[PDB]
Amino acid sequence: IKEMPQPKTFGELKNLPLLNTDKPVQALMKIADELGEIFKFEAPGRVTRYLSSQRLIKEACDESRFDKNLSQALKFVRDFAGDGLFTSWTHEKNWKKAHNILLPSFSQQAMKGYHAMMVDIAVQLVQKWERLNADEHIEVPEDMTRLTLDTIGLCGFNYRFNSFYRDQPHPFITSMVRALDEAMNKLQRANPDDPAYDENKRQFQEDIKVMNDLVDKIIADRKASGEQSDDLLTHMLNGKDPETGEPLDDENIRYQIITFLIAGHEETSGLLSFALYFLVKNPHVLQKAAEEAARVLVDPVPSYKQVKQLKYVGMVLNEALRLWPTAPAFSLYAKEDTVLGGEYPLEKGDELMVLIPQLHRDKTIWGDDVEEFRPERFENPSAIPQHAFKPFGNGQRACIGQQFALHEATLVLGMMLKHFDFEDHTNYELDIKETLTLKPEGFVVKAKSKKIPL
Amino acid sequence: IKEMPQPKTFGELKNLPLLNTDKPVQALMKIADELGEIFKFEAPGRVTRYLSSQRLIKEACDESRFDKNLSQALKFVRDFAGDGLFTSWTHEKNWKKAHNILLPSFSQQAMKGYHAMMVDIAVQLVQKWERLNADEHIEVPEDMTRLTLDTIGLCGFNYRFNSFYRDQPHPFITSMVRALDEAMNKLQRANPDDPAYDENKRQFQEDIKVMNDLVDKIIADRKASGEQSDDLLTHMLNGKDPETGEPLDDENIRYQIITFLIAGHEETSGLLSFALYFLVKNPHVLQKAAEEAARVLVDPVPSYKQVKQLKYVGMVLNEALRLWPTAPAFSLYAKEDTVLGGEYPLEKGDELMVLIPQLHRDKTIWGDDVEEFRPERFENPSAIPQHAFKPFGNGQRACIGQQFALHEATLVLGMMLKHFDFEDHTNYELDIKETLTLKPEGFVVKAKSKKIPL
Ligand code: HEM
Ligand code: HEM
Repeated sequence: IKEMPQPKTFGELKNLPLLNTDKPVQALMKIADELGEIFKFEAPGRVTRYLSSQRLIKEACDESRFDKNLSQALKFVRDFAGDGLFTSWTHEKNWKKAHNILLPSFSQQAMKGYHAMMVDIAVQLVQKWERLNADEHIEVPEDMTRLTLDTIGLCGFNYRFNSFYRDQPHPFITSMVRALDEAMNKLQRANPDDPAYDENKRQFQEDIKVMNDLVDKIIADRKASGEQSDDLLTHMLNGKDPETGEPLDDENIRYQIITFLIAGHEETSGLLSFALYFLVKNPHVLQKAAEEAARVLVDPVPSYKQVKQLKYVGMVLNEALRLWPTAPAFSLYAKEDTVLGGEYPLEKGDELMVLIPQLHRDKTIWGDDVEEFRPERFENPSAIPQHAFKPFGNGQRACIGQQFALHEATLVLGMMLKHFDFEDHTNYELDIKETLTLKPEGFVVKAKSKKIPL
Repeated sequence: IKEMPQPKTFGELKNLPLLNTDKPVQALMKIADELGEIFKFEAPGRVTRYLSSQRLIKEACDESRFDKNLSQALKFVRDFAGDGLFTSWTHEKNWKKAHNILLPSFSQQAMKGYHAMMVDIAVQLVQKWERLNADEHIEVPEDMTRLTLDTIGLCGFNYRFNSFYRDQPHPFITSMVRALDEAMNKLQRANPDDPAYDENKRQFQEDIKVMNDLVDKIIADRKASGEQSDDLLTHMLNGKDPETGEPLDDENIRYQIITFLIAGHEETSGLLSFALYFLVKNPHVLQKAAEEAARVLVDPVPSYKQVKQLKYVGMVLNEALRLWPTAPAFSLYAKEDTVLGGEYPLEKGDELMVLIPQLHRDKTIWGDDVEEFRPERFENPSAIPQHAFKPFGNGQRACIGQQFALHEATLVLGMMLKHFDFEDHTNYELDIKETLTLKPEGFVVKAKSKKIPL
């Protein structure tokens, strides 16, 4: 039985001011590097324990002992994502109901049905880059975010955000980004009741209304027309939970749609942006990936089956997720009093946070070369020990969108590698911006077209 | 679309008399040198196409298109190795079950637990060499086989073959060697049902009985005693497949044990033998390796972490596997009608053989200096083209023992290089003996002790 370390405190604010940064996950990573596999983090009225080792995280991932917790961040996101899958407690009726309805809509098999819509947006991206002038560059996370948001709009509810037709965001996205920003900013405030925050609060309510109005309108429009499409919305309007026999109500559908849009905008674009960063920094890898894309993607546009053959491209994506998991943390609570790791007593209800970037850097698992970008670590997926690699979370509360995200990312990276050579013309210095997700802020490249027609 | 070449035929026996040699792999390598990257090889009732270029092998390694085939050789080995992992089809229930149960036992993590038992045998080898008198030499494949067999016996099922205490093999080994010899010789026989071979069949049955008797007794004895070891047998007796929830039955366990014993006796001893051959033939490389061993192995016996630090020794082992892969071929079948390399049409079920020593000599990958021994080729795995280097096979049917073999070989080669200087006193001319594996027959060296304690 041992006492847990704790980072530096600030009197009555305890550890809370350590989150007063633009880069809180990176701060927590540095604390983990200093304090080790577990540390206590206290704010007024709450305690969290941050886990960094596979030894401890493997136990936390035992679903008979620990369940998903809504972290303070998720509780704030729940003000606009409601009881959608991501911001639901496992024990809420609407979690299991929506899970049972949507799970078939997100299978590997269901991706055959989304593939054409994914290709539509991917073609838009390739065409944009083909149309750049010689003196121009690509704003990577900006174009990746255009792609990933539009893809989930089209596949999700047959709505075109038309992000490649715009400098600034669609108004809906302006409101979503600002709502996510407020949710994340609230985490740092010592007195959130201060009237200095009244304008933030009003703007938050306005942004929620904008989001709800577009989504609610689309749902109502779809029901009135009776049209049947290949999108998640059709599946949600027709679906019945085999357990309750109930369909999702229109309010719940709206929350799911908002949830999917957030995942597309945030984590998926991050993955792509980091994958391109690691490629341009590791030209042997980029050559190997480009060779695969060239030999596999023999047709003007990729088929579903061809995307499945892009093994090395998938390895690149996994190794990007290892170093910079774009959903960097998830929270758990103890279902009963218990002891973690033979050493750390927990009371029922105690909160754990899994710090995924640190798990992915556990030298006990990965070796001493943890900071190196080496996709060949993933050559033989059989080799990865259990609960060592968790970029999509854990168990029944793992990411429902994992197949969608990897299919999209594999397809897009494949097409990018087929159609262009890339140059890190600025020798970009990695600068990671934190929202809900992580992204390489300011990352720019030049593309030289290989002149291969679509 | 092209006709593929074929070597010389013998009327109705087709190509089969080309295998009527005690060095068939070397014969097939010369055929590849003459005919190029693919050739058809026909025997009465079977056709297989031998591939030698990375260009075609990178396609053959696509698991969506090709699966592991039991070559005629593996079909004969299956008479004593059963539906163990090596001689199973991917679609047999027992393949996936055993695979799921045994993967954690063969992980890089599990090697921490075998390390002490590997050290035990490695110290026996070092001590034997320390005890030679001035005018004596080392019989290299003989001693390496003593070591590798004993290591898997001890780590596999807490059984000591005590090979360092014997000139003549343990009776179990006599039988296993003679069963492997029968299996391989049967390949060359045009009329296997000639009574000329009835003595061979009776001996084959007696040898299988000898092998089964020891292994079934060991399993029974372990179950009776109830004892709990750090060995594969313990994990196989207590393990349950996560998928089916079932344990392995005793028959299957016995096949797994027999399989592991074969791999230790054969391929692993070949690797160490060729590694020492290359080192004594390349004294600058030997020196660089010896310097690394001296810098890293600072304790009387190596720790697990010190072995992981022997990076150049690992590269030496990879460069030995490049030139003389001790499992020199594996077989695949086409899961569907398909076209290989845009040129060679295949029907569902058609067989391919990957001729690994020829793949590893592809000058388009390795460059002009392909016959040179240069460990530095392996400094960066990302610089190696996809599917260029396949000594442990491919995909989900790759060698489960790879981490074991490389840990053992790195350990032993490290300790050899720390404790002794080596002399190629006879200017040995490489003569490769073929069984299931390749070994340098008659390879002898003299060792001069550095007089460093254990
Ligand atoms: C690379 C991209 C993605 C990453 C890294 C990622 C990561 C995660 C993680 C870690 C969780 C677990 C959260 C927790 O335990 O609190 C999760 C849940 C979820 N993700 Fe993703 N995600 C990605 C893309 C997506 C996409 C594209 C969608 C939908 C279109 C999606 C929908 C969801 C949903 C609905 C859940 C909640 C599932 C449940 O608990 O029932 N995600 N995601
Ligand atoms: C103690 C050492 C070893 C053990 C216990 C071992 C075990 C095995 C097993 C059980 C398989 C079948 C895996 C499956 O299909 O699920 C296998 C395949 C293989 N092993 Fe090993 N092995 C060892 C050492 C080696 C070495 C040193 C080499 C080569 C230098 C090697 C080369 C291979 C190859 C090429 C295959 C694939 C066979 C094919 O596709 O038909 N093995 N090994």
